[PDB]
Amino acid sequence: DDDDQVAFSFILDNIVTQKMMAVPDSWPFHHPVNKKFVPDYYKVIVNPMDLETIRKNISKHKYQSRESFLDDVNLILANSVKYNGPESQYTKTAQEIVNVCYQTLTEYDEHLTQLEKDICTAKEAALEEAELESLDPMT
Ligand SMILES: CN(C)C(=O)c1cccc(-c2cn(C)c(=O)c3[nH]ccc23)c1
Ligand SMILES: [Ca+2]
Repeated sequence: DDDDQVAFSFILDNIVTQKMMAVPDSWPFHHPVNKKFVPDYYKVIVNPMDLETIRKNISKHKYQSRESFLDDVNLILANSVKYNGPESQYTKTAQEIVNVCYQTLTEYDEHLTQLEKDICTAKEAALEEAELESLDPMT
């Protein structure tokens, strides 16, 4: 909710919508799998992920780092490797989603490096204030 977290999330959301979702034939990854359409999916995938869920997470500011966002991006790929196989066209398409994620992030490397540091400085200051305000039981 701070300016820096809002700017960080703004970059992640644009990478998802403008770049990752534009990969050709990426539609299997745009939304959660519906068991009515893929009956055995959740018998095999125990940690499902998709781009819409990532966008809901970005909206809630779940990610304060590239690494945490990229953990969920990578889950999409890993799940396709498990469910479809490493050589499936599903998995080739997932791989391209991940590649264009990494490539687009690199175009923002300096600014995202700074934003991650500034988010973490502000979180730490706010944590230390909240700890001190509780510890004195006066107010
Ligand atoms: C809401 N929609 C569009 C679906 O539930 C839907 C429909 C048709 C296919 C898929 C599908 C998705 N993903 C991620 C796969 O790895 C996969 N492997 C075989 C089919 C699929 C999902
Ligand atoms: Ca107090």
